[PDB]
Amino acid sequence: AIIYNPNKKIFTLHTAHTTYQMQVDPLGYLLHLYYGEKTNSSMDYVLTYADRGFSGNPYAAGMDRTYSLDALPQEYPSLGTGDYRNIALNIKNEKGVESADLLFKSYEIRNGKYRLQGLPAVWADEKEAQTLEIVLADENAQVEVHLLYGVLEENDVITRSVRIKNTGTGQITIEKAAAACLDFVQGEFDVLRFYGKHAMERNLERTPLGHGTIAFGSRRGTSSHQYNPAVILAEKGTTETAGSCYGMLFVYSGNFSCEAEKDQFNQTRLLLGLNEELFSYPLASGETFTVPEVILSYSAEGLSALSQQYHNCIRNHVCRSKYVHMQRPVLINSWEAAYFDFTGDTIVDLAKEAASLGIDMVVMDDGWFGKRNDDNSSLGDWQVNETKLGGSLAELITRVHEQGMKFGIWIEPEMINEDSDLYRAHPDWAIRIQGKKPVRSRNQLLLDFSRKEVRDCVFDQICVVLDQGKIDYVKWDMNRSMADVYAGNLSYDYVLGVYDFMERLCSRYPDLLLEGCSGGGGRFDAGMLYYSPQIWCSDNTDAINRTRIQYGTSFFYPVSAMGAHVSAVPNHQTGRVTSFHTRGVTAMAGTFGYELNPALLSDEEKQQIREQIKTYKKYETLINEGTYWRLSDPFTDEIAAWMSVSEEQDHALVSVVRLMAEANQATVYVRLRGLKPDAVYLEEQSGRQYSGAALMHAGIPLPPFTEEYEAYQFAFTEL
Amino acid sequence: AIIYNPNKKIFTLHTAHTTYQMQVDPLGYLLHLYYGEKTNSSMDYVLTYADRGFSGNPYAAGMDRTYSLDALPQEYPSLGTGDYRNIALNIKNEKGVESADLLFKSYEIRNGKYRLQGLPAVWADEKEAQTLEIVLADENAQVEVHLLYGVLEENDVITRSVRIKNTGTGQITIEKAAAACLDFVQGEFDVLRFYGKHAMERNLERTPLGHGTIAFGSRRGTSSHQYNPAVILAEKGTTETAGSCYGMLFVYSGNFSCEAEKDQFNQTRLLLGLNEELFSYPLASGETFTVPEVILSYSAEGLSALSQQYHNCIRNHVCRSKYVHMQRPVLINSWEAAYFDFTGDTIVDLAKEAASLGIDMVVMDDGWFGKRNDDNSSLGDWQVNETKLGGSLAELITRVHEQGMKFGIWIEPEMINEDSDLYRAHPDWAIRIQGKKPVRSRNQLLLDFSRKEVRDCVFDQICVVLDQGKIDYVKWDMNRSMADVYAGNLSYDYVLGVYDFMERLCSRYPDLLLEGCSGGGGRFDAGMLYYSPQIWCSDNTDAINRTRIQYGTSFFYPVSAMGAHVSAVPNHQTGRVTSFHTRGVTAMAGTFGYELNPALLSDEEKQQIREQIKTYKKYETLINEGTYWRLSDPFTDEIAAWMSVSEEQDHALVSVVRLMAEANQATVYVRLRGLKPDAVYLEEQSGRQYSGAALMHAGIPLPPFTEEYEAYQFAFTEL
Ligand SMILES: OC[C@H]1O[C@H](O)[C@H](O)[C@@H](O)[C@H]1O
Ligand SMILES: OC[C@H]1O[C@H](O)[C@H](O)[C@@H](O)[C@H]1O
Ligand code: NA
Ligand code: NA
Ligand code: NA
Ligand code: NA
Ligand code: NA
Ligand code: NA
Ligand code: NA
Ligand code: NA
Ligand code: NA
Ligand code: NA
Ligand code: NA
Ligand code: NA
Ligand code: NA
Ligand code: NA
Ligand code: NA
Ligand code: NA
Ligand code: NA
Ligand code: NA
Ligand code: NA
Ligand code: NA
Ligand code: NA
Ligand code: NA
Ligand code: NA
Ligand code: NA
Ligand code: NA
Ligand code: NA
Ligand code: NA
Ligand code: NA
Ligand code: NA
Ligand code: NA
Ligand code: NA
Ligand code: NA
Ligand code: NA
Ligand code: NA
Ligand code: NA
Ligand code: NA
Ligand code: NA
Ligand code: NA
Ligand code: NA
Ligand code: NA
Ligand code: NA
Ligand code: NA
Ligand code: NA
Ligand code: NA
Ligand code: NA
Ligand code: NA
Ligand code: NA
Ligand code: NA
Ligand code: NA
Ligand code: NA
Ligand code: NA
Ligand code: NA
Ligand code: NA
Ligand code: NA
Repeated sequence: AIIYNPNKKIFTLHTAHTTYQMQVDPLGYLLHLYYGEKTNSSMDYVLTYADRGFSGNPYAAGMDRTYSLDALPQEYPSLGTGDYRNIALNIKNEKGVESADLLFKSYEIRNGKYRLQGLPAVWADEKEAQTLEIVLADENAQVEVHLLYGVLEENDVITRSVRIKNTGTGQITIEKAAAACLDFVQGEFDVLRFYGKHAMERNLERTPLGHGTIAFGSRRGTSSHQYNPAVILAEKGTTETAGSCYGMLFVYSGNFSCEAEKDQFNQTRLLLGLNEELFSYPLASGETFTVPEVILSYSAEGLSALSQQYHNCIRNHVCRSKYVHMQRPVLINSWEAAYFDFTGDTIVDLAKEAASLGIDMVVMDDGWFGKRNDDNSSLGDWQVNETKLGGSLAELITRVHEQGMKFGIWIEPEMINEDSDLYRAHPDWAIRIQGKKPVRSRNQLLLDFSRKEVRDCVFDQICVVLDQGKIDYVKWDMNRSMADVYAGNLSYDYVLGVYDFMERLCSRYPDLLLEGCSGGGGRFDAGMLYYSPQIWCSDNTDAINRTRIQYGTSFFYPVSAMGAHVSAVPNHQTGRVTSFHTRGVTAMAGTFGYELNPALLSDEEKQQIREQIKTYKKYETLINEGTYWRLSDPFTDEIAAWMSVSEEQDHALVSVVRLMAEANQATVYVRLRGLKPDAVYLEEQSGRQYSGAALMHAGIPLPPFTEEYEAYQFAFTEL
Repeated sequence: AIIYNPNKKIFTLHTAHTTYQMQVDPLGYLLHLYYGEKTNSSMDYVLTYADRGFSGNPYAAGMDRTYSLDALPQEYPSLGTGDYRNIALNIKNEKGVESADLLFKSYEIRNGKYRLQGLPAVWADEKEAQTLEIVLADENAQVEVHLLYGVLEENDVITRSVRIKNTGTGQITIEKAAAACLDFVQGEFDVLRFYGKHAMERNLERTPLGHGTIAFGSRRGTSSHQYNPAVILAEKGTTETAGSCYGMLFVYSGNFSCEAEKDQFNQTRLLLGLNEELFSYPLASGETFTVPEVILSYSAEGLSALSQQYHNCIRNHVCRSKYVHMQRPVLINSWEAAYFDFTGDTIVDLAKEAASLGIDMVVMDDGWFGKRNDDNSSLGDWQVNETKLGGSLAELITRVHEQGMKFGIWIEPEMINEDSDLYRAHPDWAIRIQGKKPVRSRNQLLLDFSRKEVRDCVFDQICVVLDQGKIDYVKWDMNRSMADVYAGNLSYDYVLGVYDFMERLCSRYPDLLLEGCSGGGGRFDAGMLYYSPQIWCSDNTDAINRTRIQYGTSFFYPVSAMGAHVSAVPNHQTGRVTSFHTRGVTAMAGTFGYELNPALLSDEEKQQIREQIKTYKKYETLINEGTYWRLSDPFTDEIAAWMSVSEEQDHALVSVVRLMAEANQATVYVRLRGLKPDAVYLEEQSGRQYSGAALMHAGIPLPPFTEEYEAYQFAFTEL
């Protein structure tokens, strides 16, 4: 629900269990009053006013020294109001002045959920959602700012976006534009962020917010491996199952900044949106710019509920693929199996092997195009290497279909190698600075996807390939960060180009299962999930490390989105050995699939594949649609444990991987969550029965281990 | 409810929201299965068995090395089973052997709540409570042990006691006897205990339980100022409003020991009961010994709920006084007002002063008897000093009644000074060791209250005094710890003597308001609360320190039990100055009352007394009967804040004392608890209205302070 009280100038947003409230003050500033547990109260009483030294006053406050935007909580604070905190908006006007001082002009409440020009965004119908659009303006900056709030009641989600219009005659530049700001007048908080590196993404870092700013971001042209565009502000003491916590998730696959600051008056400001760095976005007279969306949510009941709200929102209101609600073929991918050393016959052999085991699809990964026999050539030359494939792609696809298997293929359309026909013809299509030799990364360069002619060339090549036969699946990868950034519009316009190509591709090929990739999880974000219902979670396929990566990814993203494959050992990234069974349990917390040559496996491991596939298919709906619960913290605990529970709470699958081993082992219990306390549950394999209450308070004892890194799955059914 | 499953040999105790379960194993040992959230399951599945090095086996386990009482969880573990952990029971038999190895014999389930011979205990009716009595025995020790479990469903309380019988022909000695043991097979915990000193009792200490034991106790002959006989075992992460926590409270005013231990297998054992030190209790053939009671409770919802369960249990099932459910006269006490320097005329002047202000009662404190003109003589000489009083006690009482005032008096019956007629007549009545000069403390000695003839002498003297007139109130004090302990029965038998005298006194004078005292809160325990509905909480009457003492005392004990008086400044214990208003707010979190000479006060402060009394009387029922909530931690926070809420949640009184002051003050909010989220509440003085949800999530901003240590009261009424 969205309500306006014209007398108090208060806007109230209600979801099923939360309330967000704002107010236009007597000077026209849009103040933030409240976000938290549902309330019908007017929360304007929380605002207080004192003469605070060096916190100065709008001219319009006259002699009232107690009124300062350096103290007051705001929906969209800006540089140019006298506020000295981190701010959401900076405009440099047609005369060179960095100032924006925004006052209320108008509003509208609409049924349904706004969409964003050229960008992914949460979607819903007119019954499920309402939109509030508030217009603010600065007559001196000659800017008009449209704040968009989307309210999805059942999901306990509030979205925010911004449109900025130049209302003057001269060009302005947008120098900083956040999507969302939460201003807290009170509270002690921790900041949870998800950091990492290539092949080890999304480690949880949780620290108290001390005085000053905790900040993180990306200027890589991508959402990045290093810091995901996501933040949780947890009240001190909040756990998985209790206490207040607030999320912000950026629906965007490019650059971002997140800032959390505890100020001089013990107030907290949280910002998420575009990066200020390499962002100086020109806006001509009468033109509008759109800031990408942030999804906000609140839980009074701990982190697990917060995550569940995000999982539901992403599956049902971000991902557009039919595969959200359909079985997804179990695939085998050629990359760790063969790298570049394959032929068409190799690929068909992989199909034959995989068909005998119950695998549904073979994905031919990198190495099929140009003269791509290593990673030093041929990006941009999306012509099939028929010498290597021993014939045409059409014929290969048919040979694979004759084995009863679907076919998938890898592409990397944003990129170019110097050693390519495309680069010899069009070296100026690479992103570069004139006269400067560019950074190389994996011995490749980015194509300038801000340019239509560049995108069209590559799009046409990709269409020729995909039109050769029935291709069920595409893995779209992106293997380096952006450098040599030549202008202040490029980071943003590049990503608009990517999304345009991706929308064109999905529209032309609407039955395709698109898996996003960027050296693993380098663009693991809700912007990508709007197009691809799964993303390759990491190039690290070590089961033990995957427990941490998958744990971290689960704070915002649903299991169904996490690409996860059983790979060979010793693992190719870590050198560690794990049992086949543990690799299976871990990879079932995601898309499942295989990425190895099964011909090298023992008969016993081949039979394990058969049984794994039967297990995954049996529990696929539960894993993908069920309510997810983290049952341990793999950074600190003896085990990595998680579970999925059906909507009706009548079925659950519990997964456990042991992380530590010593002699004379203590008994380890796994405590379950999300069950009905008074219901009785049957554990399948053992045939023992337990109450929900028992399973949640005492849990179940794990069988004693006899080897390292053992794993378990337990299935419970309500009697 | 109490259930026995004869086939599984499981006993289940259910309260409204909790379940406690135990089992007799195939060897006859009484194992502890579970205590926590309510469940109908059989929790025997949590038991596990492994061959654990150096954890040995009952002979009766045969060749099964996996069965060890050094590992298994037990209701009442003992020295002599092969268990090497801290234990509950040690018996030294008629041959000198320290061993007890207890096996199940029989049980009974009875309606109602057991009572204890010569001791205070929780009481209830046959509809409110059930009792389980389990009999165990060791044929070699020739001991029979009766475990008593009391179940008070609505209160979520389980009580435990023990009776130990010598079934052999020779004398045995009881060397250790706990009342309660909780064995956890799993969990990470913190231990909360309440430590202090004279004039600064019951500071909260909360630490993680590391490997080894956290222990505390008293061998002072008293429950003590230094460590209260109370413990909370909180699961890691538990707060005031969420998470599992377990309490044990000893209903006993003598010596005790508490031990919490995390063992070699990461299990936790919690024990509470009698101290092993100075305890070697002889039991002749056929005789029975009774261990004092422990009150256990569990909360799944944090520490505040746990405390509320104790408050309810103590007010409605421990305190026997009519004054639990009646107005208690507002008193003025002569001690800080006059110390020993008073006459009968002084006392009447104090009555006249106090009557003009709305005070109901004058208490003549120490100094009225013998030649007690300082604290160096006359304990034991309970004859009225008619020279000092200018006439008889009867006449004084009448003169006070003529001023419209009730009369109270102080006694200290357990004690004797060398300079007394009693000591010159009966020096052997003091506790002492023959041939050894005794410890002196406040220049006095303890009387041997284990001896009937000693108790009878003093009891008769006290009766003569109390029979002189209408005495509405007695303060029974006790001003030193026990030393020179001459035998292993003395600590326990002394306390039996105290309780016998106290029961005799309360039975003879059933309309008396008895306030317990021991240099303040030196015996602030539920054993005393069975007799006295209030106890002088501390000799520290500094308002700021009282915020900490009262906070700590509230973890187990109700506000109504805490003696608290407005005293003069500079404070006599700390030298600190506080405003009269802050002293009033702080002292209203308890019995209220005054302890100063009002003749020295300004007219403005006298008017404050008038208004304070009106305020206290207006809110007396709410403060004494309402649900109590700690709203801050005075060890860490800016404020000491608390509130009381009516049963129907339609009325609340919120109290705040500021603890810290700086310039350019930040706005401090007090967040309320225990209200109905959707109800609308009117704040009285301001006339503003708020939802419960608003008051609990955002709270209310405190008015800015202009002086140090300011205090506030806010009253809320449901509209
Ligand atoms: O070069 C191919 C290789 O590229 C990236 O590393 C991907 O994340 C891998 O899965 C694989 O597709
Ligand atoms: O000597 C009298 C004195 O004794 C103890 O200190 C009490 O706690 C005081 O309140 C007072 O009664
Ligand atoms: Na302000
Ligand atoms: Na300013
Ligand atoms: Na200024
Ligand atoms: Na500030
Ligand atoms: Na603010
Ligand atoms: Na604003
Ligand atoms: Na601002
Ligand atoms: Na910028
Ligand atoms: Na805000
Ligand atoms: Na990776
Ligand atoms: Na990351
Ligand atoms: Na900081
Ligand atoms: Na960066
Ligand atoms: Na980054
Ligand atoms: Na990331
Ligand atoms: Na600061
Ligand atoms: Na804050
Ligand atoms: Na930001
Ligand atoms: Na990158
Ligand atoms: Na963009
Ligand atoms: Na991606
Ligand atoms: Na990615
Ligand atoms: Na990412
Ligand atoms: Na995202
Ligand atoms: Na699994
Ligand atoms: Na995996
Ligand atoms: Na987990
Ligand atoms: Na055991
Ligand atoms: Na043993
Ligand atoms: Na042994
Ligand atoms: Na042990
Ligand atoms: Na145990
Ligand atoms: Na036992
Ligand atoms: Na034992
Ligand atoms: Na002993
Ligand atoms: Na126990
Ligand atoms: Na004291
Ligand atoms: Na204490
Ligand atoms: Na310890
Ligand atoms: Na002691
Ligand atoms: Na002590
Ligand atoms: Na104490
Ligand atoms: Na240990
Ligand atoms: Na434990
Ligand atoms: Na003990
Ligand atoms: Na003592
Ligand atoms: Na006793
Ligand atoms: Na007492
Ligand atoms: Na006491
Ligand atoms: Na005590
Ligand atoms: Na007690
Ligand atoms: Na008060
Ligand atoms: Na007080
Ligand atoms: Na408090």
